[PDB]
Amino acid sequence: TFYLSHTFQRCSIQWDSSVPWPGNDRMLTPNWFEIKRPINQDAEGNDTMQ
Amino acid sequence: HFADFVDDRRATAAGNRPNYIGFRDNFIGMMYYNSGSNTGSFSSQTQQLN
Amino acid sequence: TTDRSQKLQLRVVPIQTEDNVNYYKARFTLNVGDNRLVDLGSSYFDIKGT
Amino acid sequence: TTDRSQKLQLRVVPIQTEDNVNYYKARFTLNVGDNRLVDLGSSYFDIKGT
Repeated sequence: TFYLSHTFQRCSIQWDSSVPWPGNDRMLTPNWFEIKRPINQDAEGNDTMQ
Repeated sequence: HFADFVDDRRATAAGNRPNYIGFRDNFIGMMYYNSGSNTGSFSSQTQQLN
Repeated sequence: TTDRSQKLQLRVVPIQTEDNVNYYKARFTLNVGDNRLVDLGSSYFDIKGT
Repeated sequence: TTDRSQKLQLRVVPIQTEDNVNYYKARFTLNVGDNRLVDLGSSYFDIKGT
């Protein structure tokens, strides 16, 4: 009955302490998973769902 | 600016600290090197190959 | 799925806009290279304004 | 050295420029035609600004 999912910013996964995931320049921010961003730090428009 | 402020005639004046503002050596920090979130791209046309 | 380093989701900014009282032209170069396939159901305009 | 009409330096201008608070994109089309060669050691961006 979770309620603390809205409080994560970053998820950086690194395989052998050298290889990121998913790597390969997949995401717009390829090195980690940027979950939430404050809108003042968004000048480039990477925010969904308003 | 100031160096001592007692009464309106009895103040003294020191010059401000010298502050040189210019670009870095070799233009370090002009260009996003090793920032994965915003990378440059050299590619041919038919550009699926960064 | 390929293994090679390939961008997964692409942002493209307008080439040559036009602004007047009534409308606002934007013109994009959707540059689908070789070895890439896009469905235009995944296409949307990400509008930021005030 | 050939005796035909062929430029030494090639001023090339950007295709597509993005400007926001954080960064500034340009995108170029270096058109290295046939029977010509370029070393990218000679490449340098020429920035004008205030």
